[PDB]
Amino acid sequence: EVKLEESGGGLVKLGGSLKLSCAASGFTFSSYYMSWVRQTPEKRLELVAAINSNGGSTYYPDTVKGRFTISRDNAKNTLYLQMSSLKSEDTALYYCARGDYYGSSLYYYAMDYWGQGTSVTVSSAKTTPPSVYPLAPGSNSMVTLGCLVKGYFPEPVTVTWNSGSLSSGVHTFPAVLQSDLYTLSSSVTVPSSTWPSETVTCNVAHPASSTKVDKKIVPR
Amino acid sequence: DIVLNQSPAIMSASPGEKVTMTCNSSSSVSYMHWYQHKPGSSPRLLIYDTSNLASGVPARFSGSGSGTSYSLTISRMEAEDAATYYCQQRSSYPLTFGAGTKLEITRADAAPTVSIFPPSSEQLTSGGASVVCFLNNFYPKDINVKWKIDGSERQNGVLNSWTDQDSKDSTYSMSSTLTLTKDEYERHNSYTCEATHKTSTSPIVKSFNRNE
Ligand SMILES: N[C@@H](Cc1cc(I)c(Oc2cc(I)c(O)c(I)c2)c(I)c1)C(=O)O
Repeated sequence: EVKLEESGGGLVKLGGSLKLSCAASGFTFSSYYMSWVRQTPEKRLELVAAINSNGGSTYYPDTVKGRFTISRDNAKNTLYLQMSSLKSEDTALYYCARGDYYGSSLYYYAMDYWGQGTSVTVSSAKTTPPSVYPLAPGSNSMVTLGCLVKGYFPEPVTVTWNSGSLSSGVHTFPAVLQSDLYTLSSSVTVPSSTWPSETVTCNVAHPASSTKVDKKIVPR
Repeated sequence: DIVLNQSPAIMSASPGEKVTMTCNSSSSVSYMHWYQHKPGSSPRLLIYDTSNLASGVPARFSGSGSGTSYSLTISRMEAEDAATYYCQQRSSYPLTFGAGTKLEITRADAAPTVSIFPPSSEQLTSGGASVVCFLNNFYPKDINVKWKIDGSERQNGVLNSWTDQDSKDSTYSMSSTLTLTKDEYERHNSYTCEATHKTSTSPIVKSFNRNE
């Protein structure tokens, strides 16, 4: 069972630095080429760094050369990426990925296993907690309610309904960035027999500001 | 960085249907890999060196190509084949990826359920006013929303967002938020969300009156 598990992502200002780690298990780490690949917000995939079996050779595209340093400790079965002089366009999800077996006799330059990724945001925008607003109708056997999670930074937030008890009938929409702040909404549809006769509450969390809000949806 | 151009950017197929997508290169490359990527998981090596299936990959997948044009084919689509597919060239450094072909599932056309919401008292208290419209569980993905205040369309200050295709019923949903000043909000009465879609001859209209 191959496992790659990244850590270290976070929010950093323009020109800042971050150090990413990837813990490898399930295989002979020291026998494989390893790489870092990133998924951009527009879902492009970009190689950012590769390293051979020992720490001897490394490769960087010109876009990060001189800014990023990839290393590895084969004792600790650990891959590292030191990211410096960071730029807005380094914002991405960073995957740790395994390349060729050292003695393959035929290198493919393919990534046969990828970690789940660690998330990096490079921006100078100010971290801001969300305002959480209840969405109730003005005035069907079902009723749709909502929460508007507005004016926060950075991503992500999480939204649940009735502490996770309402799972079906929920749509949490991807946040939209405008002028250095994100807005996100979430809808929940429930039987009209359950609201307003019973309580419907959206539970919003924004780790990056340590904010957690429980907003009941009050009729009228 | 060799540029790879995947087509189509997005496509949909019914289960059972044959699917082909292409990766065309601005330069010659000697081999091409393909990767499968689904929301909720990380990319999966699908084909390596143009036409070899990676471990675990079903024989409905095949790859071909040479020179400047390469393709991926599913002989008979399964629902679990919904994903974004990326090609990667391995003939020049840096290794580069195409932008992805998002493969969606075709289902029956479904009209949206439309709901409109006034600003909260919480938000008005702070000096702003957002009106929200949800357009839920529709198919196909293309849809248009129009905001009208007192009968006149507003196009600026509108943020829209679509969900990914639903894993259970294969529909889409979309949310639209029109943000105003409280002062402009309190100066108008009629607020309307208007939706046009393949499934309506005229727009679906939801509205509220600030005086009610
Ligand atoms: N002159 C050197 C240049 C080079 C070194 C590395 I280190 C590298 O990074 C990888 C990434 C993967 I993924 C692999 O499977 C392998 I093998 C190497 C790449 I791209 C190019 C050469 O031509 O080898």
